[PDB]
Amino acid sequence: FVPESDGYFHSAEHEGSINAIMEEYRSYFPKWMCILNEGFNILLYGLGSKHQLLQSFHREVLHKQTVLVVNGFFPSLTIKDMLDSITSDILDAGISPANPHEAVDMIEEEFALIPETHLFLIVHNLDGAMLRNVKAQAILSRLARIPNIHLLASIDHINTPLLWDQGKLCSFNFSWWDCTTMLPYTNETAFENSALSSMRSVFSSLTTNSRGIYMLIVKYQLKNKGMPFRDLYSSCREAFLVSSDLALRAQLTEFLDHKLVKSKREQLTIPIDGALLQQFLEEQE
Amino acid sequence: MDPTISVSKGCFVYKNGATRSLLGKEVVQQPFYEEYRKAWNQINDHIADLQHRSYA
Amino acid sequence: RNKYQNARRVLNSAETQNLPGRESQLQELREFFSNHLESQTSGSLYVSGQPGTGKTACLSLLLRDPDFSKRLQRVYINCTSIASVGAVYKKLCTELQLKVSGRTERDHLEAIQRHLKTAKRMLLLVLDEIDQLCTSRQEVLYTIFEWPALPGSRILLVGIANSLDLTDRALMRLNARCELKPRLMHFPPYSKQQIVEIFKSRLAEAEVLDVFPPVTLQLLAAKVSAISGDVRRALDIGRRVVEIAEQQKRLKPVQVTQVAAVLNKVYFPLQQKLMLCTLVLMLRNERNKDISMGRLHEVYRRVCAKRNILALDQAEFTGTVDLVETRGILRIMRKKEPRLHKVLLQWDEEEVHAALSDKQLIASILSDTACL
Amino acid sequence: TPSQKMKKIRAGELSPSMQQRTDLPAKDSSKSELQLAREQLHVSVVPKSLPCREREFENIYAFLEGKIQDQCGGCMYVSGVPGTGKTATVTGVIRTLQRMAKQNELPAFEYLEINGMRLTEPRQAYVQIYKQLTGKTVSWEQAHALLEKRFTTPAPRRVTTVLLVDELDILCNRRQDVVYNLLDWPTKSAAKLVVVTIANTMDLPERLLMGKVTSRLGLTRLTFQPYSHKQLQEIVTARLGGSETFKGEAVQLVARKVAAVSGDARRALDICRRATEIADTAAVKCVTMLHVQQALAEMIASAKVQAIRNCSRMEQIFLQAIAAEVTRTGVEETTFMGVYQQVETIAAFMGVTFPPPGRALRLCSKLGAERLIISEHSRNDLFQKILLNVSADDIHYALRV
DNA sequence: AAAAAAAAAAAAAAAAAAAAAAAAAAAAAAAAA
DNA sequence: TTTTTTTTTTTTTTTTTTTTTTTTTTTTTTTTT
Ligand SMILES: Nc1ncnc2c1ncn2[C@@H]1O[C@H](COP(=O)(O)OP(=O)(O)OP(=O)(O)O)[C@@H](O)[C@H]1O
Ligand SMILES: Nc1ncnc2c1ncn2[C@@H]1O[C@H](COP(=O)(O)OP(=O)(O)OP(=O)(O)O)[C@@H](O)[C@H]1O
Ligand SMILES: [Mg+2]
Ligand SMILES: [Mg+2]
Repeated sequence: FVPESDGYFHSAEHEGSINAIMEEYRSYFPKWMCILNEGFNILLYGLGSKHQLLQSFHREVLHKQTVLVVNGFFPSLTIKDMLDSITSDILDAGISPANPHEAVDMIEEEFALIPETHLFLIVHNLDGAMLRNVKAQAILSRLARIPNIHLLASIDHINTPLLWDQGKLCSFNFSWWDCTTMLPYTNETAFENSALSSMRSVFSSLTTNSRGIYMLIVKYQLKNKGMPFRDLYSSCREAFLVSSDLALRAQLTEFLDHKLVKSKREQLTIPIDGALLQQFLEEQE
Repeated sequence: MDPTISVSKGCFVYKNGATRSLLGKEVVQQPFYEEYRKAWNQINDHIADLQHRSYA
Repeated sequence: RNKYQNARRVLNSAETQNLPGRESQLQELREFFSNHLESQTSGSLYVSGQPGTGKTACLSLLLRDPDFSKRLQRVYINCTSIASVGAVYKKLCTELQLKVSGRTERDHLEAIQRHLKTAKRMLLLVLDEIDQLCTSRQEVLYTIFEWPALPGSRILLVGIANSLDLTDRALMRLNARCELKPRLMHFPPYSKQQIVEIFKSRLAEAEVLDVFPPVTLQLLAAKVSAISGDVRRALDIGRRVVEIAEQQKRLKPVQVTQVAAVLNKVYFPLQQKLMLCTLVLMLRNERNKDISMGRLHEVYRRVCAKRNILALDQAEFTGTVDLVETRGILRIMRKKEPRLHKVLLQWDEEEVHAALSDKQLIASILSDTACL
Repeated sequence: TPSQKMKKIRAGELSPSMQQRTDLPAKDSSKSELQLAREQLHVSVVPKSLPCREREFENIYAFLEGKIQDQCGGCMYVSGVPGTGKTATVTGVIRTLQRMAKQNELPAFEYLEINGMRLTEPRQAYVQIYKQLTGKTVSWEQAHALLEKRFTTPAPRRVTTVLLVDELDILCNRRQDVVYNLLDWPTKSAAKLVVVTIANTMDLPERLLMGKVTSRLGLTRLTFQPYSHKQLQEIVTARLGGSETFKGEAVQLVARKVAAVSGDARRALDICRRATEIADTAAVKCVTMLHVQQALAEMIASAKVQAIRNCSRMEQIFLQAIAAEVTRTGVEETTFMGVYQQVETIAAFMGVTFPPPGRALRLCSKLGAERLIISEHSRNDLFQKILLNVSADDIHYALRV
């Protein structure tokens, strides 16, 4: 691949094809066991989702082994979870220490005492949302250096070796494999890291006084095409909509709770264009 | 979907007899594995001996 | 003894057996529990509403209903009475008489997960005030709301809360799968006629209906449904009416004037006057609302110099500003030094001028622009 | 072993008594009239019938008598600035109801009290309530579980329990679980709990309490307004009684100068005691108005003129230079370098020499320790920021006149 | 291209969560009889 | 062999440190002139 630098300076048959692709990639599994036996690690870097390929490798080959499957695309994953998992559930040694490199030192000292006890770990999306810092990659490369622990991992981002220096890349004794399936990213992109109807459904649950307050806000916003706090308080006090100022601050905090009006510095700007506010103002009549 | 696509956890332990030589016997007793083991151990011991004689 | 005390007894703002305002909601929950008992499928449910709308009353009524006592096993958990967010599992084992190896939360979690797979009876798990289980990562709430997706589990769980969009803000990832999405149910706040029917039911419960004419019930219910709409405020004002009528008259029915005075009730030192007058003057004659304590005290000293009043020093002025902040008129942003505290007025100037009731003084302060 | 002592302390078996005097205390026959007026004017000697708080007494007594006789339980919130007789009125209502319960004119009740400022954590509230039913000191989880079993499970014959919560805003935290548990237990039918909560801020339930907690707190409120000068005069005149150790205008002067500042009753009762101790030294049997003016000058102090008058020469030159630099550049926060330039100007005008900057930092540290100015650490010399904590007219009054 | 608002980001204070330490309690080993 | 004492390990409770939330202030970007 050669990217041209000047652009920076000027700035059916598909299913059977994927089935044949997956059978071709399932042919590579005894070669992967022979490669993992000699001390290398497996890294896959194709285009499509390599989740199902690694899961079928775990089911069809590593069925009786100690396998820690780590979902790197999980947005609430931490290194504390993986290290607590290795020290507690596999090795029965309780909670790992709060220093994670000390926990990896403990894991090396404990796996030195048990030869012919191999921990496999399968990390879908090694460049995941909580493994893109340098410390987590240092911990994973220190884990991959142990002769008992073997590693399979997926790579999806385009800037992945920007955080692997040559020490991490010699610890990660990788065998790079082009496992390019064409499967879409359903399981990887579903999580938390990746309207006027909502405004009407929130306005359905309002009471009468809050309805009058938001009516005053939208009427002033559409008359003058944000609004101040003092004129709003005088408008709510002239219509007997409120008892004090702090009840207006409570109702405006309730409005900001539901993302209906936006406070600024107190400026009150409704973050939806004027035309849909005009349709909403004509909706009540 | 899958058993390992849980919304709560991120890690899944499949411990089978873990406490506090990956291949079978049918591949190791093949002669190319023994020959590769002997040749690689010879080359690695020679490279280690050369590095020792360099660093001593 | 008399009838005002009997109304004061029977309004009571406490747990009741008959729920006249909640008749479609109880039937909807009954249809939910019946459709998940007869099909023997699991399900999540999230009820939400304003504080005082009758959610806990509906679910506490259905958890004593004998038609569901035989088919399913009911467990109620209030999430404010738990010592920690990760401790709820232990409490659930305590609510299920489970036998755990114990002494770690993961053991209680695996005991619950072993119980939910081979249970002899369907479980109904109600978690009240579930917003206390929200944390940074929310491992506990996502573990609890995933037990419908457990293999072979028959747990069905209800979560009661206040915000309408808790499962859309703090439980977004459950929207990734259509199975794990909790069915929403909003309890609307009470209207006027529902509060009138609640009052008439509670007054006919002890035959004290003669004490309240219908017009005070309609006026009070219209006011409560206009402001807040919850029945706790309705029963509180309906009890304060009879507890002012009993102390005032000591059989005369409660007229519209007394409930009007109660609804207008529900819905000064000299140096504090000179502090508030100086703050009103400095907010009028300057567009900068960043007023410190020393900058306010330096103008206050000139103001009391012009009135021939011995002004306080800084040490007593700070306590004066705090004693006015206790009324809610001000707000003090605290800093490292007491000279640098920031006084922010939170009342309108008409409200300050009305609360002082000293027009001949504040008319003289605002005419004294030269001491600024 | 002292572990038996701690085992009996946590179980409440040995009472926490205190050491006693080797001398018997004095008799009331050997005291003078001024000593008796000084003993009656102590703030700790609370009277049986409080003046000026009769309507609040009627309000709290009507609420508590109704909640006890109806056997229901509920909640009240009284509030007001400190010194306005909140806790004294509430505990007087409790003592009157206990006197009526000892004479079979009322159903019996158990009265518990906690203070939010005598706890280190709000969760320790659970340790204190359970220490007032049984007397055992347990962990807060076990105490909360036992209180929950007591108030949720119905058991005849349960008696009404009146729970007083002083300083409610110290029990409020980010989660608000202690205050929600204390305001949710009366809402259950099996608990005969009446919670009366006392605090200072009037808008506390809407300011920092959540919607369910202010929903359970209720609308039956009471506000203890500050005392006017007639009310402070009536308080102090009722404290003195039938004596003539105070003048009729001295009490009025204390009342007018205290009711204009805070409205506190502790302030008037302490200023009158200081006036009594001043009159005891001047060998007069009465407390005239001059002793009251001397006590009002001493207790309502303003000693930032005498501090600048008692500074040294270079410190007063430094105080002139900070004000001159504030006048020159306009801004209030001035660095040390411009202040030292103005120091050189003022010292060359006065004809005296000044210390080097290393000792001018010592003068600045001395003035900043006394809080006449606000200064930083002296590690960043010549660039540390100086605020003038005293007003600029106070220096020009203290040094000219 | 500058003046002025405005949203994003950093600093800092404050409260909670987690780790660590210390004490209480229960189980085990060794002496008393 | 059975009972009582002293050691050891586990579990609970309290303290301290680290992280997280929340408020404030700055600060670089965007709109208007
Ligand atoms: N439909 C009704 N009819 C009569 N009384 C009712 C009704 N709904 C609620 N109540 C009264 O309101 C109280 C129960 O309110 P509930 O606790 O259900 O509100 P909530 O929404 O749970 O409040 P929060 O959200 O603050 O917990 C009981 O005292 C009950 O007597
Ligand atoms: N009306 C009164 N008559 C006589 N003495 C009074 C009166 N009001 C207050 N005092 C005296 O002033 C003191 C006020 O103490 P109290 O505990 O009542 O104040 P408080 O309002 O509870 O203060 P805080 O809010 O700070 O706790 C009491 O010790 C009492 O002796
Ligand atoms: Mg409830
Ligand atoms: Mg008090």
